[PDB]
Amino acid sequence: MTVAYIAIGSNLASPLEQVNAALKALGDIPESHILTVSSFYRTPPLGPQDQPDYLNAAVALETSLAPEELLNHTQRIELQQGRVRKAERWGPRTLDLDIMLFGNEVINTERLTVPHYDMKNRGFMLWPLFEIAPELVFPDGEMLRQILHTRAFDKLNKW
Ligand SMILES: Nc1ncnc2c1ncn2[C@@H]1O[C@H](COP(=O)(O)CP(=O)(O)OP(=O)(O)O)[C@@H](O)[C@H]1O
Ligand SMILES: Nc1nc2[nH]c(SCC(=O)c3ccccc3)nc2c(=O)[nH]1
Ligand SMILES: [Ca+2]
Ligand SMILES: [Ca+2]
Ligand SMILES: [Cl-]
Ligand SMILES: [Cl-]
Ligand SMILES: [Cl-]
Ligand SMILES: [Cl-]
Repeated sequence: MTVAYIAIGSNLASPLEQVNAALKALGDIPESHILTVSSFYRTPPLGPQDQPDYLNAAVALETSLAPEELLNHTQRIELQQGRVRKAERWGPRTLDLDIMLFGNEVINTERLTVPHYDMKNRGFMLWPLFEIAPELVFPDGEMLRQILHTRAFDKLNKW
Protein backbone atom coordinates (compact mmCIF):
# COMPACT_ATOMS: atom_id res chain seq x y z
CA MET A 1 0.00 0.00 0.00
CA THR A 2 1.18 3.47 -0.98
CA VAL A 3 0.04 6.82 0.39
CA ALA A 4 -0.93 9.24 -2.37
CA TYR A 5 -1.60 12.91 -1.73
CA ILE A 6 -4.23 14.62 -3.84
CA ALA A 7 -4.86 18.35 -4.21
CA ILE A 8 -8.47 19.39 -4.58
CA GLY A 9 -9.59 22.66 -6.10
CA SER A 10 -12.95 24.07 -7.13
CA ASN A 11 -14.16 27.56 -7.99
CA LEU A 12 -17.42 26.91 -9.88
CA ALA A 13 -20.90 25.54 -9.21
CA SER A 14 -20.83 25.76 -5.39
CA PRO A 15 -17.26 24.74 -4.48
CA LEU A 16 -18.20 23.41 -1.03
CA GLU A 17 -20.74 21.05 -2.61
CA GLN A 18 -18.24 20.02 -5.29
CA VAL A 19 -15.50 19.27 -2.79
CA ASN A 20 -17.77 17.31 -0.44
CA ALA A 21 -19.05 15.28 -3.40
CA ALA A 22 -15.46 14.68 -4.51
CA LEU A 23 -14.50 13.42 -1.05
CA LYS A 24 -17.36 10.92 -1.11
CA ALA A 25 -16.30 9.81 -4.59
CA LEU A 26 -12.66 9.50 -3.55
CA GLY A 27 -13.83 7.16 -0.79
CA ASP A 28 -15.41 4.94 -3.46
CA ILE A 29 -12.20 4.41 -5.45
CA PRO A 30 -11.32 0.70 -5.47
CA GLU A 31 -8.39 -0.69 -3.45
CA SER A 32 -8.14 2.66 -1.66
CA HIS A 33 -9.01 4.42 1.62
CA ILE A 34 -8.93 8.07 2.64
CA LEU A 35 -6.55 8.56 5.58
CA THR A 36 -6.78 12.29 6.19
CA VAL A 37 -8.59 15.39 4.92
CA SER A 38 -7.28 18.93 5.40
CA SER A 39 -9.28 21.99 6.28
CA PHE A 40 -10.92 23.82 3.41
CA TYR A 41 -9.27 27.10 2.38
CA ARG A 42 -10.56 30.07 0.37
CA THR A 43 -7.65 31.06 -1.85
CA PRO A 44 -7.02 33.87 -4.35
CA PRO A 45 -6.50 32.55 -7.90
CA LEU A 46 -2.97 32.02 -9.18
CA GLY A 47 -2.46 32.42 -12.92
CA PRO A 48 -5.49 34.15 -14.45
CA GLN A 49 -7.11 36.27 -11.76
CA ASP A 50 -10.41 37.11 -13.45
CA GLN A 51 -12.20 34.19 -11.81
CA PRO A 52 -13.72 33.35 -8.41
CA ASP A 53 -11.61 32.40 -5.39
CA TYR A 54 -10.87 28.69 -5.04
CA LEU A 55 -11.75 26.21 -2.35
CA ASN A 56 -8.52 24.26 -1.89
CA ALA A 57 -7.88 21.16 0.19
CA ALA A 58 -5.58 18.14 0.35
CA VAL A 59 -6.32 14.48 0.98
CA ALA A 60 -4.13 11.54 1.90
CA LEU A 61 -5.32 8.36 0.16
CA GLU A 62 -3.84 4.92 0.86
CA THR A 63 -4.03 2.71 -2.23
CA SER A 64 -2.83 -0.48 -3.88
CA LEU A 65 -3.76 0.86 -7.31
CA ALA A 66 -1.09 1.61 -9.90
CA PRO A 67 -0.48 5.36 -10.20
CA GLU A 68 -2.16 5.55 -13.62
CA GLU A 69 -5.13 3.58 -12.27
CA LEU A 70 -5.50 6.17 -9.54
CA LEU A 71 -5.39 8.84 -12.26
CA ASN A 72 -8.14 7.01 -14.15
CA HIS A 73 -10.37 7.31 -11.12
CA THR A 74 -9.57 10.95 -10.31
CA GLN A 75 -10.30 11.88 -13.93
CA ARG A 76 -13.57 9.95 -13.78
CA ILE A 77 -14.68 11.95 -10.75
CA GLU A 78 -13.75 15.25 -12.40
CA LEU A 79 -15.69 14.31 -15.54
CA GLN A 80 -18.72 13.08 -13.57
CA GLN A 81 -18.79 16.38 -11.67
CA GLY A 82 -19.01 18.31 -14.90
CA ARG A 83 -15.35 19.13 -15.59
CA VAL A 84 -15.05 20.29 -19.19
CA ARG A 85 -11.98 21.27 -21.18
CA LYS A 86 -12.15 24.89 -22.30
CA ALA A 87 -10.01 27.13 -24.51
CA GLU A 88 -8.53 29.35 -21.78
CA ARG A 89 -5.51 27.99 -19.95
CA TRP A 90 -5.94 27.62 -16.16
CA GLY A 91 -9.54 28.78 -16.28
CA PRO A 92 -12.25 28.15 -13.69
CA ARG A 93 -13.50 24.62 -13.04
CA THR A 94 -16.02 22.68 -11.05
CA LEU A 95 -13.37 20.26 -9.80
CA ASP A 96 -9.64 19.74 -10.19
CA LEU A 97 -7.98 16.65 -8.69
CA ASP A 98 -4.19 16.79 -9.01
CA ILE A 99 -2.07 13.89 -7.84
CA MET A 100 0.65 15.69 -5.89
CA LEU A 101 2.61 12.67 -4.69
CA PHE A 102 2.37 8.91 -5.01
CA GLY A 103 4.54 7.66 -2.16
CA ASN A 104 8.13 8.49 -3.06
CA GLU A 105 7.62 7.48 -6.69
CA VAL A 106 8.83 9.66 -9.55
CA ILE A 107 6.77 9.37 -12.71
CA ASN A 108 6.92 10.89 -16.16
CA THR A 109 4.55 9.06 -18.50
CA GLU A 110 2.33 10.78 -21.09
CA ARG A 111 -0.67 11.03 -18.78
CA LEU A 112 1.09 11.51 -15.45
CA THR A 113 3.90 13.57 -13.92
CA VAL A 114 4.50 13.01 -10.19
CA PRO A 115 5.45 14.89 -8.05
CA HIS A 116 3.15 17.53 -9.47
CA TYR A 117 5.52 19.71 -11.48
CA ASP A 118 4.77 23.02 -9.71
CA MET A 119 3.51 22.04 -6.26
CA LYS A 120 6.64 23.29 -4.46
CA ASN A 121 5.76 26.82 -5.64
CA ARG A 122 2.05 26.83 -4.74
CA GLY A 123 0.97 27.73 -1.21
CA PHE A 124 -2.55 26.49 -1.91
CA MET A 125 -1.05 23.01 -2.32
CA LEU A 126 1.70 23.10 0.30
CA TRP A 127 -0.22 24.51 3.27
CA PRO A 128 -3.06 21.97 3.22
CA LEU A 129 -0.47 19.25 2.63
CA PHE A 130 1.48 20.41 5.69
CA GLU A 131 -1.72 20.34 7.76
CA ILE A 132 -2.20 16.63 7.04
CA ALA A 133 1.44 15.54 6.68
CA PRO A 134 3.76 17.85 8.60
CA GLU A 135 6.65 15.34 8.49
CA LEU A 136 6.51 14.90 4.72
CA VAL A 137 9.73 14.47 2.77
CA PHE A 138 9.66 14.67 -1.04
CA PRO A 139 11.17 11.99 -3.30
CA ASP A 140 14.24 14.20 -3.81
CA GLY A 141 14.83 14.45 -0.05
CA GLU A 142 13.49 17.99 0.36
CA MET A 143 11.46 18.50 3.53
CA LEU A 144 8.03 20.12 3.34
CA ARG A 145 8.72 21.94 6.61
CA GLN A 146 11.90 23.45 5.19
CA ILE A 147 10.22 24.68 2.02
CA LEU A 148 7.51 26.41 4.07
CA HIS A 149 10.01 27.83 6.54
CA THR A 150 12.20 29.26 3.76
CA ARG A 151 9.91 30.38 0.93
CA ALA A 152 7.47 33.26 0.94
CA PHE A 153 3.95 31.91 0.85
CA ASP A 154 0.91 33.81 2.10
CA LYS A 155 -0.89 31.95 4.86
CA LEU A 156 -4.29 30.60 3.86
CA ASN A 157 -7.70 31.67 5.08
CA LYS A 158 -10.30 29.05 6.01
CA TRP A 159 -13.31 28.65 3.71
N1 LIG B 1 0.06 14.69 -11.25
C1 LIG B 1 -1.02 14.81 -12.05
N2 LIG B 1 -2.28 14.84 -11.59
C2 LIG B 1 -3.34 14.98 -12.42
N3 LIG B 1 -3.25 15.08 -13.75
C3 LIG B 1 -2.03 15.06 -14.32
C4 LIG B 1 -0.83 14.91 -13.49
N4 LIG B 1 0.25 14.91 -14.28
C5 LIG B 1 -0.20 15.05 -15.54
N5 LIG B 1 -1.55 15.13 -15.56
C6 LIG B 1 -2.29 15.32 -16.82
O1 LIG B 1 -2.69 16.69 -16.86
C7 LIG B 1 -3.66 16.74 -17.91
C8 LIG B 1 -4.31 18.11 -18.02
O2 LIG B 1 -4.90 18.43 -16.77
P1 LIG B 1 -5.46 19.89 -16.37
O3 LIG B 1 -6.30 19.64 -15.17
O4 LIG B 1 -6.27 20.58 -17.55
C9 LIG B 1 -4.02 20.90 -15.97
P2 LIG B 1 -4.32 21.99 -14.57
O5 LIG B 1 -4.59 21.23 -13.34
O6 LIG B 1 -5.48 23.02 -14.92
O7 LIG B 1 -2.99 22.86 -14.37
P3 LIG B 1 -1.70 22.49 -13.47
O8 LIG B 1 -1.20 21.16 -13.96
O9 LIG B 1 -0.77 23.62 -13.81
O10 LIG B 1 -2.16 22.46 -12.04
C10 LIG B 1 -4.56 15.55 -17.56
O11 LIG B 1 -5.26 15.06 -18.70
C11 LIG B 1 -3.58 14.52 -17.00
O12 LIG B 1 -3.33 13.49 -17.97
N1 LIG C 1 -5.91 29.64 -5.56
C1 LIG C 1 -5.78 28.72 -6.62
N2 LIG C 1 -5.29 29.17 -7.77
C2 LIG C 1 -5.16 28.26 -8.77
N3 LIG C 1 -4.70 28.40 -10.04
C3 LIG C 1 -4.79 27.21 -10.62
S1 LIG C 1 -4.27 26.97 -12.26
C4 LIG C 1 -2.83 28.04 -12.43
C5 LIG C 1 -1.67 28.03 -11.45
O1 LIG C 1 -1.74 27.35 -10.44
C6 LIG C 1 -0.44 28.86 -11.68
C7 LIG C 1 0.47 29.05 -10.64
C8 LIG C 1 1.62 29.81 -10.83
C9 LIG C 1 1.87 30.39 -12.06
C10 LIG C 1 0.98 30.20 -13.10
C11 LIG C 1 -0.17 29.44 -12.91
N4 LIG C 1 -5.29 26.29 -9.79
C12 LIG C 1 -5.54 26.94 -8.62
C13 LIG C 1 -6.06 26.53 -7.37
O2 LIG C 1 -6.45 25.24 -7.14
N5 LIG C 1 -6.16 27.45 -6.42
CA1 LIG D 1 -4.25 22.05 -11.13
CA1 LIG E 1 -5.53 19.08 -13.04
CL1 LIG F 1 -20.21 26.74 -2.07
CL1 LIG G 1 -15.70 22.89 -15.35
CL1 LIG H 1 1.63 30.74 -3.63
CL1 LIG I 1 10.76 15.86 -5.41
